[PDB]
Amino acid sequence: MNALLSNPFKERLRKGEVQIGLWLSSTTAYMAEIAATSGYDWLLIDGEHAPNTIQDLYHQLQAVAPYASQPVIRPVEGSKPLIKQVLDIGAQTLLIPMVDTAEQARQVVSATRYPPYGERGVGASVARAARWGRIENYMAQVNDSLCLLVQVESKTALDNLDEILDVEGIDGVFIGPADLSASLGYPDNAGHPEVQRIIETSIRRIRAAGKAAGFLAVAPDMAQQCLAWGANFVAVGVDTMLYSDALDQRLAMFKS
Amino acid sequence: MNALLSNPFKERLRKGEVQIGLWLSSTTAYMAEIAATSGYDWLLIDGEHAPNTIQDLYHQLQAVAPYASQPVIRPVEGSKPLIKQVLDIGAQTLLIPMVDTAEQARQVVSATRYPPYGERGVGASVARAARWGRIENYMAQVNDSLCLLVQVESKTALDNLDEILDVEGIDGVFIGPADLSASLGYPDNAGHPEVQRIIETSIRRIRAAGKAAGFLAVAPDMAQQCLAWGANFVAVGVDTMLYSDALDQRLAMFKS
Amino acid sequence: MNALLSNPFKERLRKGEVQIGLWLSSTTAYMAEIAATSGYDWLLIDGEHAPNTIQDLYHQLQAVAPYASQPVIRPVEGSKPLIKQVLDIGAQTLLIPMVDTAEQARQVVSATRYPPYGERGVGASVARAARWGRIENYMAQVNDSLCLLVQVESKTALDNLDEILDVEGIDGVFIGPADLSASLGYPDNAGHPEVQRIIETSIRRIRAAGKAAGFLAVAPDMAQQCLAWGANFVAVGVDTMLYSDALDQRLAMFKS
Amino acid sequence: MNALLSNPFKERLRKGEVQIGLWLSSTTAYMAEIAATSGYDWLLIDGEHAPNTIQDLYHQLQAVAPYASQPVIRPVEGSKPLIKQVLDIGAQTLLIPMVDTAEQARQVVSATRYPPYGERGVGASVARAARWGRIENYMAQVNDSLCLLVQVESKTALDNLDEILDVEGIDGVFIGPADLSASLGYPDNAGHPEVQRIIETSIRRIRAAGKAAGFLAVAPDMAQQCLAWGANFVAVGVDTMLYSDALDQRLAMFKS
Amino acid sequence: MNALLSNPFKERLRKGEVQIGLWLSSTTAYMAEIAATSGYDWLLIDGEHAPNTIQDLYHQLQAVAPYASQPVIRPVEGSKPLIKQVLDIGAQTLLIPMVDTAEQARQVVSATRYPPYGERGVGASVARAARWGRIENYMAQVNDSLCLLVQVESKTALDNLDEILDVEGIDGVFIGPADLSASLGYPDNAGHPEVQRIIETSIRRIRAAGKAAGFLAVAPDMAQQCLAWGANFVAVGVDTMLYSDALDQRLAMFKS
Amino acid sequence: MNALLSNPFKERLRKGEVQIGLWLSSTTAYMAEIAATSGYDWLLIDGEHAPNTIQDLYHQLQAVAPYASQPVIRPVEGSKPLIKQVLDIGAQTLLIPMVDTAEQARQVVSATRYPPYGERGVGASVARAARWGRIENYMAQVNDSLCLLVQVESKTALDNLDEILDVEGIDGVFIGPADLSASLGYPDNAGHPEVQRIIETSIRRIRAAGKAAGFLAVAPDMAQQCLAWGANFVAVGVDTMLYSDALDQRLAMFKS
Repeated sequence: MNALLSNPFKERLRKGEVQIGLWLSSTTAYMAEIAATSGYDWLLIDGEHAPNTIQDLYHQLQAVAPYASQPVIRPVEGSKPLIKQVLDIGAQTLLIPMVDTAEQARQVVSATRYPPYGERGVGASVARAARWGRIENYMAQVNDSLCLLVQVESKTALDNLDEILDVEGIDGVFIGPADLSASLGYPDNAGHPEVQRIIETSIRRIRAAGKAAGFLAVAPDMAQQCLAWGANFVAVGVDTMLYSDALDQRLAMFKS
Repeated sequence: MNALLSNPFKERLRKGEVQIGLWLSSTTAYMAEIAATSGYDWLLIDGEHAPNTIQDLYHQLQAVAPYASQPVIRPVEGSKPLIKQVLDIGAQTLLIPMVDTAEQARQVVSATRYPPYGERGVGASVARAARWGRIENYMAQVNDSLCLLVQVESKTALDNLDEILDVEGIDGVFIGPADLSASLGYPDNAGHPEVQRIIETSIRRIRAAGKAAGFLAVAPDMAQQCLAWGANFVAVGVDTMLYSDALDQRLAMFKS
Repeated sequence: MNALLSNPFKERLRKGEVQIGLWLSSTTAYMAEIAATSGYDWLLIDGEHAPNTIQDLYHQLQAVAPYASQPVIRPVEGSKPLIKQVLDIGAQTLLIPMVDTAEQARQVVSATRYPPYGERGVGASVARAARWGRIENYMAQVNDSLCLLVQVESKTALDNLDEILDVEGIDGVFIGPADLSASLGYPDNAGHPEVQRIIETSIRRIRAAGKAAGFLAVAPDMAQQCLAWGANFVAVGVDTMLYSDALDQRLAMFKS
Repeated sequence: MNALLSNPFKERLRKGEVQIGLWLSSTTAYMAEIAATSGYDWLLIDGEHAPNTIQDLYHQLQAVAPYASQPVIRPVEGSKPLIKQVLDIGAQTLLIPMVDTAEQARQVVSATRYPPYGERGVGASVARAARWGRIENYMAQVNDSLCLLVQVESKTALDNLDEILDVEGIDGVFIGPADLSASLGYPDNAGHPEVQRIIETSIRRIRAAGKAAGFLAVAPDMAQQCLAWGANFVAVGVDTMLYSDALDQRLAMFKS
Repeated sequence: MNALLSNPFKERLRKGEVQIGLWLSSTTAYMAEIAATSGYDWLLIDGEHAPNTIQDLYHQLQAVAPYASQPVIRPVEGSKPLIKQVLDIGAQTLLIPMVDTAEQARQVVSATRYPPYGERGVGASVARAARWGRIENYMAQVNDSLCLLVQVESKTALDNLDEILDVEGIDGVFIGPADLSASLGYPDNAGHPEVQRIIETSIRRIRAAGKAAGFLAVAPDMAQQCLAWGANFVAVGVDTMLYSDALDQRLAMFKS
Repeated sequence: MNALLSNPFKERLRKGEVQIGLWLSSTTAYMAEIAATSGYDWLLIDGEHAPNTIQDLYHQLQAVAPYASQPVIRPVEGSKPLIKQVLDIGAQTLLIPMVDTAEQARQVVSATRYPPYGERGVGASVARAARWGRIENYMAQVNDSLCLLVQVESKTALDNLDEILDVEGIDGVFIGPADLSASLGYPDNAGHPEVQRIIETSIRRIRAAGKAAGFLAVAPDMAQQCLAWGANFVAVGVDTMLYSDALDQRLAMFKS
């Protein structure tokens, strides 16, 4: 098998290409494989808001692996041990929630790097990350292949946006509009004009730093708007929402 | 808890009511619960063409239990031991595949009834079927609350349709049009005009014999047609098909 | 399905009613369902001292859902991310261990409330908590249907009992007598007369502050005593203890 | 580790010792281990009337293995392939349901024996049965260590009792009173005097052949009676029944 | 994704190429993925002599999918329903045990082919076999990509070898030497020459009939000999045996 | 069953005996049981660098229980709640990663000891640790049977080694050479002599302080050297590495 690491999502991101994504919220490897057959550019395996254990995350990575869609993992928290677990199973692209300060962003980067650069403990050689040693010189290869995306979800995070963007090792900053809306005092109302203005300016600021700007837009009109504003890793739906809507729409043909 | 068995699907069937259903093809309890929130009249848990073990079937029954949509279980085949397993976990409505002769139909009914009338093995009192003894006088109550549906899939089954319809203990006869079309020498994609009258005639004969007539129509136009013919337990979609199509439709808004 | 949240356990607690409970310590959905057929008022799904993952907790909630007994979830600890996980799967009543100070109690309440009032991460609409969007206006409904119970386990917690009882958003305070006895320097087997007044006084103080008082009393004599003192969410057994004792009792009839 | 097979249940049976047993009906390895700590002589892992897959059976064998209680496995049916599966995982004592004729009993024995004596296919060398080769000369050792118990549950089976008892390789015959009662036309009424007379005579006949006589008696009075009549592998309860009764009895102290 | 089905194992088989394989006997997807990184030409997922459920088979297919090594599935037996299950999950190459007659071989082929020519149940369109509909015209493409291998492992089967080789749809014939030796009267009391002659002549006959010849040789010398004789799908070890031997050899460096 | 807790690993450790171990990195109970048949003195179930949930750890303990090899559990990190979980399931010997200071070491010890002397949460009586109450006086017996091993693996930790060795409750100190080499400034650009000197002096210091010294050496020559230096809990391979190497070596006999 190939002895080299590669991260296509990261390569595309670095070129500024637009990558269209889908949230995977069922925890199941069965649905992850089905979703992978659609050919989204990326699939966010949501370990934060769906009840995934580390084994469920593993199984969803195995399920999607032969397909073109690239997986991104979100752990329940960006702590050292939880980042350890997902890196060791070979997740190459992480979305880390609740990054509010540059110091927190530096600590997240440190958790992903072996000495001398970070504090990551060895073990990926006997794990999926190095394919049990088939990836040769993993320590030498690993940093360039890891893609780190952080969520800015608070008033505090936005205050520190430029400092966070200056943190070496951060590749992209993601805004989830419903989290930010709640933090700003507009819970469940991300369409509010005040929230929309903050989103628009923030995207331009992120791109100006030479970093990628990410978003989750469950409404297609909002997705198109964020793309126009310069977002380039954009999730355009949540799979369980698309499922329920599709089930409802089919049923409605026979009850109405 | 309630000490009585009930079977709302069976009660509605007996009244000749139309019941609209959805195939559950993922094996997962997670998706079964989500599907149950839609309010289909019935959900077909497909143990024949999806890789369900008996524990997956058990978990899907647990997931859907508090919701209004009624579960129907299809085992991998209608053998005595496989019917035993699904009856003991408390599946009260069965869809039995590949019933080709009246003798097979009689054997299926026998597999659902306790001795001395049938051949069902005794043991419900220590299983979910009798809720571990909370259902009082289970053996006296059970036949009235069990609903048995059989599939006609082949030329042979069509030849024997009248004789099958004369078998006591069968509540409904289901036609999967793709099954019958293949038997008649026509593949899956694009339904086939040549076999439509055979299908319509068969549906009308089932109803004329006083049994419920079932169908799976993944195309809404065909579902409306089979309903007009008199089919009254009609599955109008497969959840994994609705899922994939919805994912494709959402992605197409962002691609070319 | 019903678009409203409800929390019968919380409603009964608010009315001062006595609710009799059972600890579920096996991790298994199979046994949780069997236990639910007994008609305890509540079932404590023990995520702290039994080896439950978040998926085991999910499956136990699915198993008990159609029955009358109400589930209470205890996470491994009351951290922000672990509380997030159990809230998103739709656990509406939490028992939080090791609450030693009023500051800790405030942080626990904050972990259960959305910004800007709290720190709960947003995402219920794509999770079981809001039934994948079927619960309309979840964020408006949620606080009234969430019930928060905290454990006093230590000397420090006792010292801080009055201050904890003044924390808004706590509905009840639970005492595990074995926890407190150990903190006070007394082991598990045979309860200890020396600490009984401390326990009784504490129970009475909780009720006098207008909060519900909880207890686990595995000995029926002690359960009756704590009820007389005013405890009103009282667990009267641990299911694995009742199981082992019943197995032993049956075997003893045949041995010597 | 030890290179020799041993079957303590079989050794005790051959000496005519009375072995007291418990049915395990939850499918769970968690409860199987708890049950094993009681010290029943045997534990019947019920693959027939509880929804066990072959992996659940495996896990329950692993759970009980360090304890003194000896496991007995009942498969869903005594077919060649299902007997293959449970022998390969190292089940040394089988309870085979629905054995109605001597020919069926011979076929069951054949399914358990390698050539020249039976038709069992090789593979146990790379399976748990031979502990992955740590049991040396497995083929030479295996027959003496395998204990086969067959259920007589029909009028037909009782008719053929002496012929079944003459089948080489059958070590014991088990009567389940509720199955036999139903077959005789006394469903749910095994206490009926006619059923009791047949049970008593059958036990004596089994013992007269130098074979062990087995029974499941959920009522202690009936268990003591069958022991008096000469039954020597006697299951005295079902674990889920003892669980539910224990839960009910504890609750009743607080509702009455 | 690609709308054509391909079976690289079958393509190589048709080109007469030698394919070196490994048996996978642990049931685990974790180990299957590790094994796939070694670069065997094929991996036999043993559903007959290891305790695999259909879900374990599904997970092992998902695990190995992105790697070059091609999976071959052996079901518990070659029955209609069990073949149905494994074909629907997308196992394109099957090894069927215990094929003793040409009539049995024709029935196995029939179980793999759609009506009207066979008896395979319709439904792979909403399953992994057709990748949930991404494989267009699945019924038209399928026979060309399905590879059917049968085990001739008894004295009866060898007697019927020419008849079996002439069955349309049989792509290869496998000889498992331990079973054959046992059936020929040499269970493992070594009388080898008769068995070696039979293996050699059988392999040469299979090849002379233009079909692939298969073998499992855990001793490298025997594997080399069968290769020299013309076998072209040869499994050269069992993974759990290689694992135990490697663990033993490492420990021996430190012990006695 | 026996009412006394015993920890053979700790007994041998206290008697200064050399114990040869193997890392278990697959998460699977299937492979754990196979490994246990080899007769290593200890098996390290790696919950830190393999994706084990607490249930996977539980199942691996159940799998290895009847064998002589003693399990050692490494949790994801040595936090209070994570140590609580693994102690309650009956892991009597822990390996704790990333212990860098004496204060950290005292906190780890505290997490393992009951109030009033430590902070371990009460509840092991209804858990596997006390075998559901079969172990009498568990709180009195427990400290003598718990074995605590800590990893000193950073430049900080080695600086604090004498302080850590003096912490009451620490039974052994483990050195993982790859992590230490990285932290000392030699990630795997070979500068070895400094590292070899540090390993040797550290092992000798640990032993001179009357504590056990541990190491993981995947190269047999290095294992032999650490043994010669006085290490007395030495792991001599990682099972998934031995597996991959054995698979590669077998394939190489047939390929290039």
